[PDB]
Amino acid sequence: EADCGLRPLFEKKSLEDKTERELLESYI
Amino acid sequence: IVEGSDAEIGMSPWQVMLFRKSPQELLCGASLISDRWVLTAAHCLLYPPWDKNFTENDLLVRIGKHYERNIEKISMLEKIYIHPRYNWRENLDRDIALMKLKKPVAFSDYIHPVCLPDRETAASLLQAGYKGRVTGWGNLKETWTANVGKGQPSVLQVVNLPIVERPVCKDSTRIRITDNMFCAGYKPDEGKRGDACEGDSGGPFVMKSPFNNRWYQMGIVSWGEGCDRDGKYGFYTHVFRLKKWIQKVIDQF
Ligand SMILES: O=C1CCSCc2ccc(cc2)CSC/C=C/CNC(=O)[C@H]2CCCN(C2)C(=O)[C@H](Cc2ccc(Cl)cc2)N1
Ligand SMILES: *[C@@H]1O[C@H](CO)[C@@H](O[C@@H]2O[C@H](CO)[C@@H](O)[C@H](O)[C@H]2NC(C)=O)[C@H](O)[C@H]1NC(C)=O
Repeated sequence: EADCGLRPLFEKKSLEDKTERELLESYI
Repeated sequence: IVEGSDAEIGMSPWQVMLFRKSPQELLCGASLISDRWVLTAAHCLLYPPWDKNFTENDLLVRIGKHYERNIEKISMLEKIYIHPRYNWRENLDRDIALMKLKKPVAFSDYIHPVCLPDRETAASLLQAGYKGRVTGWGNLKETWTANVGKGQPSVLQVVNLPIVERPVCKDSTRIRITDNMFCAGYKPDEGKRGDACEGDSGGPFVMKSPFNNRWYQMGIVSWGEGCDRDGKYGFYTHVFRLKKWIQKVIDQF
């Protein structure tokens, strides 16, 4: 699907969930 | 999810609940990978040693948000597909199942599919120390005295867990693990904790690509010797390593 994994209430609104930065910070 | 926490509304819109029809009972987690296709663990559906053997007609799934108008969506299954080489006899190798919905589901703010990974994504993430996310409605404690203690959740639970090196995985357990599964969780040294538990099986392990901000389902909650035990880790079906089988089923039906 072309729009898969983009969440209407988060990525599509430019909002971050509470704990996702913890995922990104683990890639650094 | 042991030692997790409450998900926000819409935080995991590919989440699917697998229910037994009679008597109505939450059974497992799943993930929405298209409008008509749902991903889960084979052992949710088939475990002969325990007399588990379900067919499409024994089940329904529940998708979307769980006064407020009930916006949750119930749907039936056309067909189940257990991997042909699912090793229920020994080690739960290839613990993967596909379920086609009777009629397609309409996406919304609460219902949206997750991406399956491609070679570059799986190789680029899915390394030790990188964290993925697990979500489910499964138990909060491995054991609880009934009526004295809380064990089942009221909202979807979430926990972020780091992938573990394969050698640490292998050495943590006497079960013969294969390239078709990986493990995640904090080491006793690491301070933090958390894990999948009974009832979280079949649900997704997702990671956010920093490259395109999309969520990929890297794993399926498969098995674990306990919930949140020191020195022990949850095992996940390696989705990319089984993608060829996922393609074969969808492209043919
Ligand atoms: O494997 C499970 C659920 C599958 S249970 C059926 C089964 C299949 C295969 C087998 C034994 C049992 C033997 S080969 C694969 C090894 C499985 C090891 N496991 C058990 O023996 C369980 C025994 C029951 C209590 N118990 C532990 C559970 O409730 C949890 C729940 C859980 C699920 C996922 C994660 Cl990530 C973490 C925890 N672990
Ligand atoms: C679990 O599922 C069913 C039990 O309902 C078993 O399927 C039966 O036997 C063959 C197996 O190839 C099926 O094609 C038939 O449709 C079933 N029979 C009936 C009466 O409906 C199935 O094989 C069991 N799986 C295992 C691993 O034992």
